[PDB]
Amino acid sequence: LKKSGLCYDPRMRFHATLSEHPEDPRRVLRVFEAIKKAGYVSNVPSPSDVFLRIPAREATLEELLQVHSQEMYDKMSHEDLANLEKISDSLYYNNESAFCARLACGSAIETCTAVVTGQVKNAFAVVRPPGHHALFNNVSVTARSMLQRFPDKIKRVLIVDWDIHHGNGTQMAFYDDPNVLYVSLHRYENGRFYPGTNYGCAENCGEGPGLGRTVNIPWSCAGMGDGDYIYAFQRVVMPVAYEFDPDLVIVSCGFDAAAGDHIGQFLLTPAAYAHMTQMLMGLADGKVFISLEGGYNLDSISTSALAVAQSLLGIPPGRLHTTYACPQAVATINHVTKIQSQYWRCMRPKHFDANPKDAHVDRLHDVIRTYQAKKLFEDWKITNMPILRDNNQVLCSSNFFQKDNLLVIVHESPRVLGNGTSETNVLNLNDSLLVDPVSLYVEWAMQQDWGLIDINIPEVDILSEVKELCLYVWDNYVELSISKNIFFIGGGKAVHGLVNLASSRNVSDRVKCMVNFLGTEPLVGLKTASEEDLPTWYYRHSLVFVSSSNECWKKAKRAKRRYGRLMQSEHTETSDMMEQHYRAVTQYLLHLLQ
Amino acid sequence: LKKSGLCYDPRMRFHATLSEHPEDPRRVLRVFEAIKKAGYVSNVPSPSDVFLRIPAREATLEELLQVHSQEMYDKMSHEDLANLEKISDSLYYNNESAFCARLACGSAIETCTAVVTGQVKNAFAVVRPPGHHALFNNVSVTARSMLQRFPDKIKRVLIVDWDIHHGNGTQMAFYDDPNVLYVSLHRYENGRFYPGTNYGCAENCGEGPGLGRTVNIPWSCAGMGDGDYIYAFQRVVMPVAYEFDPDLVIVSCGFDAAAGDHIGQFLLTPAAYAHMTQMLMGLADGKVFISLEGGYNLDSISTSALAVAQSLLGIPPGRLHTTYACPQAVATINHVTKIQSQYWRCMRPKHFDANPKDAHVDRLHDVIRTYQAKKLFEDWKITNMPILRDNNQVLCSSNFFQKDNLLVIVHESPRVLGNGTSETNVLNLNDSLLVDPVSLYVEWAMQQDWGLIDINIPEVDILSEVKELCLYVWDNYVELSISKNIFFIGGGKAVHGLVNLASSRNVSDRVKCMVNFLGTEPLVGLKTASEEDLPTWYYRHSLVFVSSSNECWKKAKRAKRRYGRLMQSEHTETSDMMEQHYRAVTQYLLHLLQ
Ligand SMILES: [K+]
Ligand SMILES: [K+]
Ligand SMILES: [K+]
Ligand SMILES: [K+]
Ligand SMILES: [Mg+2]
Ligand SMILES: [Mg+2]
Ligand SMILES: [Zn+2]
Ligand SMILES: [Zn+2]
Ligand SMILES: [Zn+2]
Ligand SMILES: [Zn+2]
Repeated sequence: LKKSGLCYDPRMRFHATLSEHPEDPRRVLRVFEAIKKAGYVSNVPSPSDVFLRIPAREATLEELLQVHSQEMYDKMSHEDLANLEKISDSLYYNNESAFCARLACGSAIETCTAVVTGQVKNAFAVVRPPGHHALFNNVSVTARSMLQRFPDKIKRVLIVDWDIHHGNGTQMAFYDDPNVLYVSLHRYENGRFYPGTNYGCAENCGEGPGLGRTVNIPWSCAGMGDGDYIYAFQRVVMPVAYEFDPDLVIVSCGFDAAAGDHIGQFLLTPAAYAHMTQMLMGLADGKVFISLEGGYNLDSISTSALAVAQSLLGIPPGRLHTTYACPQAVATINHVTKIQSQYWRCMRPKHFDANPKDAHVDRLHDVIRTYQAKKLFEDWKITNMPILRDNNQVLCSSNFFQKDNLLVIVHESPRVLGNGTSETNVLNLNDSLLVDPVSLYVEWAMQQDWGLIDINIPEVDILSEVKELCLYVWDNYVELSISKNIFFIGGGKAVHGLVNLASSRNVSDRVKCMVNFLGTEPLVGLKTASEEDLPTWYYRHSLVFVSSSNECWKKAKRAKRRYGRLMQSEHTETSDMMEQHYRAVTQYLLHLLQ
Repeated sequence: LKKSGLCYDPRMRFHATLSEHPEDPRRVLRVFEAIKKAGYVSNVPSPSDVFLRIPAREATLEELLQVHSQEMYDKMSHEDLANLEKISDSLYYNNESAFCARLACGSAIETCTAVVTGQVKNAFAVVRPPGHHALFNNVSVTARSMLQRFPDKIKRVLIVDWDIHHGNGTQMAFYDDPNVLYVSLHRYENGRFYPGTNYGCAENCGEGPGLGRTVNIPWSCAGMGDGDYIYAFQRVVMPVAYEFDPDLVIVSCGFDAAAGDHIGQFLLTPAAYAHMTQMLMGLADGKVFISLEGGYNLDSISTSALAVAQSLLGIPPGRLHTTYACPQAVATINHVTKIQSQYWRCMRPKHFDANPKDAHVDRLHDVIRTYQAKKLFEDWKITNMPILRDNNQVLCSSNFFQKDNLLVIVHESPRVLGNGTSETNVLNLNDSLLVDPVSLYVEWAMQQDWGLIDINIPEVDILSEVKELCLYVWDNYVELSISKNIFFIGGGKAVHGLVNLASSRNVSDRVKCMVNFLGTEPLVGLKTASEEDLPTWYYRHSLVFVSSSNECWKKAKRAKRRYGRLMQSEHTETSDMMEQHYRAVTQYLLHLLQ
């Protein structure tokens, strides 16, 4: 059983000389101390230590010139030639902090070499550069160096970057390179978060030969945690890594996504870093190299770094805080999957696109409503109810205005269940189903010889359009009808239109009941100055079906009449409410007519 | 760093006495020898061995009575009481093979105990019972025993069964138990494969409290391999395991799914077993217990068992043979995901169902075609072309029969791109798109003032209906028309109808060209006795667009005229062929009219 490698050269006394090294020198000190306290390493290196001590190194000028030059060798371009002045000033500049730059760069190469040569199973370099956190960086220099020196063993390198910041430099260094896969999880927020570039967006997958060898997972907000990252690793990172089949894994291992870090504002516990490390160790014959990066909380760095070290040694990881991925996270991973399905066999289903502006392309919203309008005309002579504004959105039965009883149904679009091959988003039209419970009420209303009006609510402010359309239909058609007994059945966001109608018009005379199948819509009530009369009427002339998981249960203290008569439903979806409460509701409205 | 456990008690001399022990005694011998040859264990157990030797044990009568009885204790039922006669005959029956039953059962409990108590990190029991492979079995007895003896540490047990046979007994023993999660990958084939029961189907998820705590992955055929199993582990097994959060992992570790096993006929290499083991070791604080089970090839058992042992010791696993999952496998995992999304947060999207027999439920096939028929009537007065048989399937322009030029388009249903929340199979009707390139030709044909006929092919023998419908339309409408210049445009399986038409009717007179956008449909040609005249005509009056990945390229030797003039297309899908070749094809057909 091979030992793991550990490179550490703090130089605390030398670091006490520096003034005006933004890098905190006690960062590496705290990491080493935590590993030592656990008993994995000693101040005096012993053959009993499970960590093999690897001596730190200074990167030489000739060494670094080879990296920048040999890759150019592997058509010719003068602007692509190695520049001695620039390469030198990065290694030997005026300030004495230059020593740390040389030591950090060289030690990364030396430590990773110990892994590639098989001297150790894996390694952890705890040697930091002087400059700020977030011309090749250490990870890039190391990656390129291994590909060059050991071409018979290393032909593909995987770079996993789980620092909360996107590595612009690392990505750009291999953006055209197909043999180096760069994977990055980072806080993005539409490119607002540091470095504030759009370069780390999900759409950037590489270019030229390196197309499909850059994978970005840009989180859209703060507060991501254990479940979110393990979710991303199980659904994206590990499947892609297995397909890439790397010969070497290098981790840009920052800890500013850890709980306690005030900059990153994420909630990763040490166990998350232990699990991620352990997963990666299944790759590349175990050849994993950890490079210490960012982090702003010494305690978070200490505990998280210990967890990473423990996984390298084969110590079992702890229990995750949670395996629950929040909606923002899964939406991000869905977006990533759609993009990445173009380049990776394991990312499915493949997402095909089309332009609604094209003449031969139509949104299903219009397709479904047109179908309904056609079916209803053939069966009942139901026709379009015109809405003057500055088609088939509103439908009505013939001679609806001459019936004693009138039903007005206000609903969002129907349920359509998409089924087919799970290889793409193309649907099987035989197995895909239109589920239209509203039609049960339409059918029923016609059988009773009631007048009927059917309003289809539009989808993506939006409530403004819903409220106005309900008022329009009321003022222009329902109000001017003969019906003595008017009924309303609402679905979802239709509730906003109906309660606003009851608050804006004198409906108490002719409206006998207002049913509302909320579904996943949060409960809302009347908004009126009428303290007594109106809220009492609404409560006595309504049925508001609520699920056990409605948002009104998170602060369920107020029992107001203006919320209407609340009714319990077993079903969370509006569609299921309408279908299942169909019998009970229809019979209830008939009995109201006596 | 804790050692791993190894229990081994071959008793070769005792086993030489048995005659007429179906279990092959050299099974355990080959496993131990392979581990020893690698240098992980010695004949004379040493403190230097990375495997700690755990002494074998006989299961006692009182011990086993506690298991069967204590679970009954944890309402009352006489038929649920422990029976002393049965429990005894299983441990002490007449034949001397009884000793092996006691030794195997006791050693499993002892070995697993060493893991739970933390004496070892993990363990591998290499002690086998006498009976055939595939009243609690060893895995079940062990699982229940740990839950009973160490209730403060073990409250949830995960059982992973990757023997190719379903463990009917294990499943049935915990089917109502929510604290024991049973996961099984097995060759099923509609319950034809041994044990030949439907008990291992994907739909059986448990019952009572144990509902949602049984997960079956039933492979539908032979030949599953590395990519298929790692696919199943990444998409199903590990996500569910992480959500269950077991305190102990027990592996029913059979090797009859290994390459070389003539019974299982699967292709798992040793690396697949190494990777699966390594993944599971991330769970339950590393508390993993391997129980040796089935396998019919001693060499396959030897190499695969070595791989499992190596993972327990923390040795990096080898490279997989492939990460490619075959269509049968992904279809199985899709099926599993749909079922399991009812009980597990991590299995998404949730699958909702509906009954097309219901009056308010319609298949999208009919919805889309009805929409097309409506849109075309409003725009061009295109109407239904009746098909007498013992609606809107066939559409035609008004006075199509009085035009000099006539276009007949034969097509499968249009492309519909399903988009929305990836939490369910419910579609967002705003983002979901109907993509109908056939309408480009319809529009174009009307602009040219050509006659038009549009035939929609049905979906799921099936080719019989396609061929007959084409002949019907020809004999009844196209044949009897005035058009001197007839054109055919086919899509997908429509090719079968068009080539059959050219072979069954005298089309040489009036038909000027027959276009076919194959897409993913394999190339087919004429089937006629006419050796010269007909195949020559078809070649000179056709355009057959073929993708680079058509099935005709796997044996592409014959260049026949009866296949038609083959044309190259960049696009694999019929829909993309029609849209992209639209300009070139329309202009080509116009030039034919001179
Ligand atoms: K990153
Ligand atoms: K790259
Ligand atoms: K099994
Ligand atoms: K169970
Ligand atoms: Mg359009
Ligand atoms: Mg139906
Ligand atoms: Zn320094
Ligand atoms: Zn950072
Ligand atoms: Zn035996
Ligand atoms: Zn078996």
